Amino acid sequence: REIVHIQAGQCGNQIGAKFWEVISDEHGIDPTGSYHGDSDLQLERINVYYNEATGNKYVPRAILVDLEPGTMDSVRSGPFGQIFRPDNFVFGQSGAGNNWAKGHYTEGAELVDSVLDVVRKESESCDCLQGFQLTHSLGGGTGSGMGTLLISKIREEYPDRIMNTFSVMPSPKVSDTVVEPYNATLSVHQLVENTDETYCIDNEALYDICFRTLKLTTPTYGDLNHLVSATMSGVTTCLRFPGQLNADLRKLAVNMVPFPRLHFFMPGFAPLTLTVPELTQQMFDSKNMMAACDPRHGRYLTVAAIFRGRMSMKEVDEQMLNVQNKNSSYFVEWIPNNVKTAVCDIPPRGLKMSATFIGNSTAIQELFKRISEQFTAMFRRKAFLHWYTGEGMDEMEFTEAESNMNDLVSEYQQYQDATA
Amino acid sequence: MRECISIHVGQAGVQIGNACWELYCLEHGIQPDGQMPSDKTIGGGDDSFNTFFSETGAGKHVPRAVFVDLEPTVIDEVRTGTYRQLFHPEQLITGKEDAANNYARGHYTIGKEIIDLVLDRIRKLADQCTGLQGFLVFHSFGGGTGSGFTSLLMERLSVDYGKKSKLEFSIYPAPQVSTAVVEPYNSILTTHTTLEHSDCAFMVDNEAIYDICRRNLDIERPTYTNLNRLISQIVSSITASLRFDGALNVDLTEFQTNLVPYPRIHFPLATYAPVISAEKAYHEQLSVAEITNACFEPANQMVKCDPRHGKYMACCLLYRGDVVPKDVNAAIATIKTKRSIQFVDWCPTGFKVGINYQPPTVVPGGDLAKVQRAVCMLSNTTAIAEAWARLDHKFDLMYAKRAFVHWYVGEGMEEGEFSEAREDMAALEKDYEEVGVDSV
Amino acid sequence: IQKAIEENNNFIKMAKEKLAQKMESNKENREAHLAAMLERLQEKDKHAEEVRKNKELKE
Ligand SMILES: C/C=C/[C@H](O)[C@H](C(=O)OC)[C@@H]1C\C=C/C=C/C=C/c2nc(co2)C(=O)O[C@H]([C@@H](C(=O)OC)[C@@H](O)/C=C/C)C\C=C/C=C/C=C/c2nc(co2)C(=O)O1
Ligand SMILES: Nc1nc2c(ncn2[C@@H]2O[C@H](COP(=O)(O)OP(=O)(O)OP(=O)(O)O)[C@@H](O)[C@H]2O)c(=O)[nH]1
Ligand SMILES: Nc1nc2c(ncn2[C@@H]2O[C@H](COP(=O)(O)OP(=O)(O)O)[C@@H](O)[C@H]2O)c(=O)[nH]1
Ligand SMILES: [Ca+2]
Ligand SMILES: [Mg+2]
Ligand SMILES: [Mg+2]
Repeated sequence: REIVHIQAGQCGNQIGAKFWEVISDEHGIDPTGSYHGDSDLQLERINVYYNEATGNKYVPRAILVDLEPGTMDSVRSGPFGQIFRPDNFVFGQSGAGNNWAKGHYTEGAELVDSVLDVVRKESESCDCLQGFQLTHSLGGGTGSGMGTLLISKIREEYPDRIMNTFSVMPSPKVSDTVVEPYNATLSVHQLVENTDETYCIDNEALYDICFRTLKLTTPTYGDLNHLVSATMSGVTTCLRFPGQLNADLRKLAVNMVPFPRLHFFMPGFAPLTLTVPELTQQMFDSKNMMAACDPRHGRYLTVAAIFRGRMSMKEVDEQMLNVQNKNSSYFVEWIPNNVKTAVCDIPPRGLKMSATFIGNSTAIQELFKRISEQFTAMFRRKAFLHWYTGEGMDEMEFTEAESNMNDLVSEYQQYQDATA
Repeated sequence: MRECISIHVGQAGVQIGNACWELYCLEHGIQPDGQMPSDKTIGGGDDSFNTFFSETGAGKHVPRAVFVDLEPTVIDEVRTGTYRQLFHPEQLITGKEDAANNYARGHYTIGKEIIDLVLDRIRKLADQCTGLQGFLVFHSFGGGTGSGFTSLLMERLSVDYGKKSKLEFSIYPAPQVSTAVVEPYNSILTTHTTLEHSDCAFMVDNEAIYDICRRNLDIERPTYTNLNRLISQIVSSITASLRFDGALNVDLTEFQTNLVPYPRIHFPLATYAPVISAEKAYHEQLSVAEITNACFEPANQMVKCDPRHGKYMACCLLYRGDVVPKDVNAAIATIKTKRSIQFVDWCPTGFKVGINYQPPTVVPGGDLAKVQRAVCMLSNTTAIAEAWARLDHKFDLMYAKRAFVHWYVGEGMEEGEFSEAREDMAALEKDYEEVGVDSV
Repeated sequence: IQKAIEENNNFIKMAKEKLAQKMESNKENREAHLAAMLERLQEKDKHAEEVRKNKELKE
């Protein structure tokens, strides 16, 4: 069961690089692709993310994409820059300029076919292809625009495969670019229709965690990515190690997605820098959510919890039952036993034990309402639309994305108000 | 003759197959390489253990079994495990992509790609039988393979083998060890589809086994290995009449005549005793009367329900070990006067008894103490309908909102199959109500 | 004994026919779901062509 990784744009390649650094360390892979670990559990499911080559080399099954070379040139100079496959680098020169239309319809449409060639090359050699996981942002041009274009074109050639995306939501607290509410809404319009599961990485939640919790005066992108890499490692633990629960992308989607459009998850992590009760309590706390949403303002449809480290599984079972009973009001009654828990003995780097939270909560509408509020403020006065219509789009397409995202919030509220 | 073929489907069925055949080998003195020194007839035989084991010219005793899973992880462990020499490679059949806890993929999308090969391999085993008696199908309700593929296979077996008997060992889902939210869906779908193709089904409630392992064996968090080793003892008690022979031995089909009063009422409740740890069995010997009385304690049942609040349609006691009828009759007479044993008015109230003198066996390094005498009670009680009720309620909660239904429709199924399957379950619940009402 | 043979044969027949009906209806439904999925994606390509064409005309 192989997974094909794709990172597009500045944000996508930066968080994608960190993701490969963290899991390569967990699986005992060095920047040269060699294994120097001490446990056979690091290699049992190494084929999910790594291809084996000559000399027992493990090459990440990753595809690096961007409309400008600078961000990807830094990756090749990074710690594990030499571990990636050189032919899997597909970059242009014109760039996107934070223009969704350029990435989706114009400049990215020219580069998309050269990316598909690398996808087919990697996918053809898969013994049993699971699907694809994409890392990108929704507030840029390449990651938001060309990233959503690649999803549609890939789904056309692999309609029976799972499409997973690590989407980074824009926040004015981190980026001052003003056309980001446009790029995010246009991307969400595409993600609702062509992805099976999407992790919402909200930069507003990352900033608030770094500032309020971690006590950081000026959070750098490296600080935010430290939370992203730790989160991405947790939500993929069930895929990378021998496990019973949510061991692959399809079984995860079956347990997490009760309705096809409601596939936007709320990630959480603990500890943010300790006993099992504390881990369980912090894990369900709004201050530990990587999406700026309060779960107590909505109801959980489905939840996946991953505990890592050496601990008492009897205690984990008792505490997970305890939090569901003391917070029953926030779990929909019409989906019995909607909280599944997995335990991996191998903790992350530098931690005795951790906990990763994957929630499908109707409160995620708070995130889509924030972007919708920022969107309509500019669209009702038709501001900055010439950058998009100049590339060929029309106002009709902007209104469709607005209504489709407003429908998503209405549906999240619909099942929040539903009763048994 | 009277051979029985075992089919193990999915992770649950396969991993329980490992426990059962390991236990079988220990009971008959068969080594992991299949050699059986006590068997003096080389290359063949008509002994009682030949109902479950075939013999090669080289003296290997080969299980009459097929293992099927739509992914290779679980069966690969058998191909490289301790008893790997026990099975011919063609008995272990694997795919590449599993059913993802989706009945539709197990019955249709993925299952249809391997169903012909499985039937072909089953045919090879049937051709070795001089008088095939029937099949034993091990599977879960919750998994996409255990539910979807098993239903497809049961349908095909009815076509290729007519009304030849087919018995099920079904793993009823429990939240402590379940791995999918849609297990109620897969349960109702497979029960509806297999109802007319099964002659007798022994349900095993994982929560019941989970509680027994925690309560009686002091296991804080039981694993599948803990549960399966207990399940194998119940399976062994049920099949002991087929694998051994004795004067007081009573064939399983003879119990089956008493257990199934109507075709759809073929779900016996199993209760096993004694389940005790070595530390508590030391210097404590449990008599016939004590283990028999434990059969009427609801905490020892394979399915959680209250037979005190139902009516009996049959009661069978399968003893094994140091047991004589005198002790059995006395224990039963004492129980009749101190238990809530109410029979329906159209059934005789006698208890059917079988005894297999072969003592119980334990897997080395296990949690179960080795005892001199054990018993499995097979009773047909209306109370088992409670298991259908709890499961049907979970189905109704999700299906009222059509939660997760798109995963099944996307694989080619229709809502009509959900409503049709649920209606059959409603009729089944009504069937168990009707059989308990007094006659005019 | 003729009745027992006929009933067993009719059971085998009904089962064989019931199954072939389900497997064919399932095949058509799944293919139809995939064909609709591709048709929608193919309409996004037609729209993308019109968008690039619409840009060519403005200039
Ligand atoms: C002149 C102003 C002087 C001010 O006193 C002062 C300053 O500057 O001195 C120090 C402040 C400095 C404080 C904060 C900066 C904020 C930036 C915001 C920014 N937003 C975009 C670009 O910068 C954007 O969104 O531009 C798009 C292009 C792009 O994104 O590529 C770069 C295009 O390609 C994408 C098309 C879809 C085209 C579409 C719309 C552009 C709107 C202009 C916003 C703006 N605000 C200031 C300056 O400009 C400002 O307030 O500045
Ligand atoms: N008692 C017992 N139950 C098991 C075992 N393995 C899985 N289960 C139960 O079976 C259900 C899940 O079905 P599985 O058998 O694992 O899935 P499957 O049959 O392989 O089907 P797919 O994997 O979806 O293709 C859950 O309710 C589990 O609790 C086991 O070894 N013993
Ligand atoms: N967390 C995080 N967010 C980033 C990073 N780089 C850019 N972003 C976000 O991405 C958005 C801009 O998109 P960007 O990736 O730079 O444009 P692209 O190159 O066209 O994909 C902004 O809202 C940024 O907050 C990063 O390294 N980490
Ligand atoms: Ca012999
Ligand atoms: Mg940028
Ligand atoms: Mg399986």
